[PDB]
Order: sequence, then C-alpha cells, then structure tokens
Amino acid sequence: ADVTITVNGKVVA
Amino acid sequence: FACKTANGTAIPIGGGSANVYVNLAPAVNVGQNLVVDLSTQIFCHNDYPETITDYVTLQRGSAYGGVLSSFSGTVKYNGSSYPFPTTSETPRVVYNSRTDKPWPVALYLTPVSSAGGVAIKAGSLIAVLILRQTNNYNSDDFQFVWNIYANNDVVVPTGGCDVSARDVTVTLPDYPGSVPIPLTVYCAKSQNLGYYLSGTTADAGNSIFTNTASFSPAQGVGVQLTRNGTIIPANNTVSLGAVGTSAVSLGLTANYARTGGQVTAGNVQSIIGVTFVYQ
Repeated sequence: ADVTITVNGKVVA
Repeated sequence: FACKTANGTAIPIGGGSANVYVNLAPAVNVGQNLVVDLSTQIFCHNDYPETITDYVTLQRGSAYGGVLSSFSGTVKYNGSSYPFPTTSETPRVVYNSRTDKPWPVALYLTPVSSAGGVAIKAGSLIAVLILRQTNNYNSDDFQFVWNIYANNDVVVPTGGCDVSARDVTVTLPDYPGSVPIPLTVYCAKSQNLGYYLSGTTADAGNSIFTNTASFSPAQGVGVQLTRNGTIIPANNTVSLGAVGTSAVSLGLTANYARTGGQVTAGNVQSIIGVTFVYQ
C-alpha cells in the first residue's frame, strides 16, 4: 500500500 | 581539474570514483519526479583557468542503481533534459575558475503510479553517474565516477501525487472514543483522485479492522474508519474529486467498533493501508 495507518488504543475494565 | 562533495570526500586530478551519501528530499513535479539534485552535492574547479579550459560532460551509461535500477526517467544537465539512463554523452559544461562550482546534474523519475512510492533504506545505492573531463590543452580524458547513495531512510514518490506522510500513527482515547487521522494529499497538476483501504476485517460488512495487538490484546473490539460519520469498508474506492497543488485532507477518523462477544480489557492495534487511484 501507498500509506499505512497504525491505530493504537486501549480497553480499560 | 578536481572535484569535491558536500559530505566530505573528493576525487583528485586524474579522476577515479567516490561514494556520495546524500540526504534525499524527492518531490513530485509535472510529468516527472525529482529524485536528487546533485548541484548542491558535487562541485568541481579548474586548476589553471588563465591558460586551460576544462570541458565536462555526463557520459552515456549513467543510470539508476540498486533498488531503483529498473526505473527510467530524465536527467537535467546544465538546464537541458535528456533521457536517463543516458544513451549518449551530453554537451559540455565549461569550467574556467579556481572556485569550486556545482556540477549541474539533477535526476528525475518517470511516474508509474498515482501516489505510490519506493521505500529506500539509509545506505542504499540509488545511482551511478559518470563525469567525463577533457580540456583544450592535452589529451587528458578522465572519468569521475559518482556512486550516489541515500544517507537517510526515505520514500521516493513514483506517482503524480504525494502525501503528507507515508507512515501515520494515531492514539485513540480509551474505549470508547475516536481520534482524527492527519493525512493530506496533493498532486503536481490537477488529478481526479480516489483511495481505498486495505487490511484484515472481523465483520461481515468488511469494515471493522481486526485487533492485531501483540501484547495483552483486548477482545471484542476492532478499529473502524469514518469520513464525516460514514463508515469506510476495505477495498471500496472513495473519491476525492479533483486534487491539485493545494493539499487535500482525506478527512479520516478512527473509531473503536465491537466485533461480537465479551469486550475485555487490553491493548488495541490495527494496521490499515491507504492506496490512491486515478479516476
């Protein structure tokens, strides 16, 4: 691919 | 006659070869893309200009090398453009001063994509240029061979269009939440442009990207991209209309989206591709 998007997140109890 | 580089090496009288490590800043232009301007990198001078005139050409067989060796393009030498790799020797540039002055060479690449690129690792060979030097005094006929290397990790654009960044990382608020994705695109001249997303999805709608976090992953959630609220599935082309020299935001936003079942605490990560197409 031309561009890569890395999405970081978190689920907190 | 002798030459020097901006990054600390030189070739003396008689010619020879040198490795030139350049901090690349390529750019799209109308119909061709600048790979590297060597007029800031390679400088030459005449050692006896009162009595000798030096003649300098770019010699045939000058070409891209390494990971770029399959690409063709043009070379601008002293204000005129020639096919690259070179099939014939250029006209002469005259050197008639002791002051070191630019070798006026700039390498361009014929576009092959809409907005793709080649990722180049620091230390990679990108070109081999042959400077030929003669004079009006004797039969000196020397080759100064410049092996051009990338000093930095860089992406060489192969398209009519370029992006604000090739590798974007965003951080969502903790679940639930969204975050804008900064990404713009522009083109050297007006182009009818679209894009589509790539990645592995968890849902029958092909629109929730799987949580591929490697350490302590959450369960039950993935990542979903929207454009002003509208969900973007994978492999579904979105139109940007006519895109010109002013940068246009894709207007993308990242969201969490539930994939089914219990939602459990942990990390979330998705890697999503964006690819542009001409419409």
